[PDB]
Amino acid sequence: MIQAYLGLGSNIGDRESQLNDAIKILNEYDGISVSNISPIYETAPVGYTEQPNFLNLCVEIQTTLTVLQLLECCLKTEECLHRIRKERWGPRTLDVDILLYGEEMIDLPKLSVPHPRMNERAFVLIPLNDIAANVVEPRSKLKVKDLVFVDDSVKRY
Ligand SMILES: Nc1ncnc2c1ncn2[C@@H]1O[C@H](COP(=O)(O)CP(=O)(O)OP(=O)(O)O)[C@@H](O)[C@H]1O
Ligand SMILES: Nc1nc2[nH]c(SCc3ccc(Cl)cc3)nc2c(=O)[nH]1
Ligand SMILES: [Mg+2]
Ligand SMILES: [Mg+2]
Ligand code: NA
Ligand code: NA
Repeated sequence: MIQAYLGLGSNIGDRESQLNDAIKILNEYDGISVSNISPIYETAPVGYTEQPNFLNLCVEIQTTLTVLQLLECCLKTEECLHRIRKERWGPRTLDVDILLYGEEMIDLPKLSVPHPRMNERAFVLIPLNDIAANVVEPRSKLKVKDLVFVDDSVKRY
């Protein structure tokens, strides 16, 4: 059994309802059990143009799946929520990102864990800190509570 942490986002449709549906679907795969869920945060989009605000949260899971089996379940959940994938990035019904998989470091063409951007993202670290404050991020070797920083663009929803 491995303790893993997922980052969820939605910035189109009924964001909260899609996030709650996504959690229920994730928990329903064999080999995945949701053990904790952060508060929901409304977050300013980063890394792109002006876009609709996201709802983001993190989820703790207990899993017996390999990290690539877990990735398949995450992507399938996005498909269940009818995520659109066009030539350019745009708003999405659901994004399910693997943030941490135990203390493993995985670098494969289709998978990087810990997520390559998480340590510089308030929309990840703030909700992650609500449920994983003492979890070690194995690249930096810091606890999440030592990575998290204050960011006014992330607000409790
Ligand atoms: N830690 C991870 N979690 C989920 N997908 C990951 C991943 N690392 C790599 N990927 C790969 O990334 C591919 C594209 O996923 P997208 O969800 O479109 C990226 P995004 O989440 O919008 O950007 P972000 O990674 O900056 O958050 C997936 O098909 C998957 O194979
Ligand atoms: N707040 C926040 N910013 C994020 N940026 C990304 S990747 C680039 C990106 C892609 C499409 C759009 Cl429409 C906006 C930004 N993901 C998140 C997320 O989940 N939350
Ligand atoms: Mg993402
Ligand atoms: Mg993603
Ligand atoms: Na399950
Ligand atoms: Na790589």
